[PDB]
Amino acid sequence: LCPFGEVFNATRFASVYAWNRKRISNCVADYSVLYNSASFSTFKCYGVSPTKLNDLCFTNVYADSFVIRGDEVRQIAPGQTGKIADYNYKLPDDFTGCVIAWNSNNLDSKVGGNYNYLYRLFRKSNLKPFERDISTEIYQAGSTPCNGVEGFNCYFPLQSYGFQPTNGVGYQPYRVVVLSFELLHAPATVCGP
Amino acid sequence: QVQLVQSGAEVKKPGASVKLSCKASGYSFTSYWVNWVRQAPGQGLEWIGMIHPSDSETRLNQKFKDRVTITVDKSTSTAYMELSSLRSEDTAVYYCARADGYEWYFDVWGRGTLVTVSSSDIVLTQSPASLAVSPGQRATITCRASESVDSYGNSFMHWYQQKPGQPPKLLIYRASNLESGIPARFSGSGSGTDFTLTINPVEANDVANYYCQQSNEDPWTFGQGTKVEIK
Ligand SMILES: *[C@@H]1O[C@H](CO)[C@@H](O)[C@H](O)[C@H]1NC(C)=O
Repeated sequence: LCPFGEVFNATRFASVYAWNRKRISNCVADYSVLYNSASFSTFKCYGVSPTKLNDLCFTNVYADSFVIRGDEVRQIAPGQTGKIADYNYKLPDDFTGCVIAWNSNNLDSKVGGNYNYLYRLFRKSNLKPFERDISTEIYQAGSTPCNGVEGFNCYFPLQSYGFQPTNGVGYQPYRVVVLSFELLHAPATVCGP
Repeated sequence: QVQLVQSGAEVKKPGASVKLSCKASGYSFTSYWVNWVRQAPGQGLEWIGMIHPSDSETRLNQKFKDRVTITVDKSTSTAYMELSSLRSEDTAVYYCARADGYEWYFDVWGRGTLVTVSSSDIVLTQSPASLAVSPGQRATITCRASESVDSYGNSFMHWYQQKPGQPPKLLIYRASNLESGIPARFSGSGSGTDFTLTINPVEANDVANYYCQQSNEDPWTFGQGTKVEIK
């Protein structure tokens, strides 16, 4: 009953810098449908087991979704660093929830390159957990002011992946869903079977 | 040349099976989706499904889930589509068509296979049904969609042209982009749910049918078509 299909089977995904978040409530979730479903190359839960999830009830589940390089999936984890964790999507050190990813080369690559998926390459400080930065201000990497115009040491902060289907698997696009589980005073509406 | 060579026409009894084939050449078979799109008399263009030959990943129109199986043979660069329990409303032209991931407009079209059987989704609405224009005038066709076909800074609305005994031909992709090889008198605009195709100035060779098609959400859907004549 929980519309996980809306998230996992969306036609297109957000760029990692502008990651999407769906709030899930008032429904029944069969997480076993997700885990014992093939072709997830990553399904790692922290603080909970996938099969214990069917026994728990939560007030709210949050599903964050975005696309990254295959090489970057390991950054969607507590305690990791790199351009994605630092500038785009940061999981806290003490994350409770699940990280699910799968190869999306067929959906998100094309010959000549799919340039619609972006990531933040430059930022003055690290994001911290669950912060979302969608600004596109010119990044001033040197000491000369940029006047909002790209130039030497004056960078557009977002760079394209340019996914091509003949890329190596580490340079192929992966779709990622991050589940966060909230238990508040309000009665729990997201339960397993 | 880049082409999709389709199997010949078949005549089937009701309840029988039909397995079409679509052989590709000139490009990297495993780098593109192969779609099946039928032109049914009275119903029009409907997308059946698609398969990516790199790993045979499929995506079916739920209207067809229980009757169609799609398959590929990479060594022969051939896509197959088998539609079962054939009914008289299955009689149609069956095109195979190429599409990029993330885009899913159709830039290369097979000839088509006529199959004859003896004895929710985004709905696209074009107007006018027929338009008469003299050469040198600016012709305008309209396409309206059930919901928005915009997504992530793009409008996934595309325009095609069809002439007799000839598959559709891509003219515009993502609302306003002239497909390479198409003359500059073809023009596209719009956003959200309302889109316009413009031919200016019309030529005697622009007499054809024109269809819009959205690829914002599953399944892909076509409009019912607009005819442009000359007067
Ligand atoms: C996505 O669609 C596939 C195929 O239709 C299905 O097997 C899967 O359960 C769906 N994912 C969901 C519902 O999370």
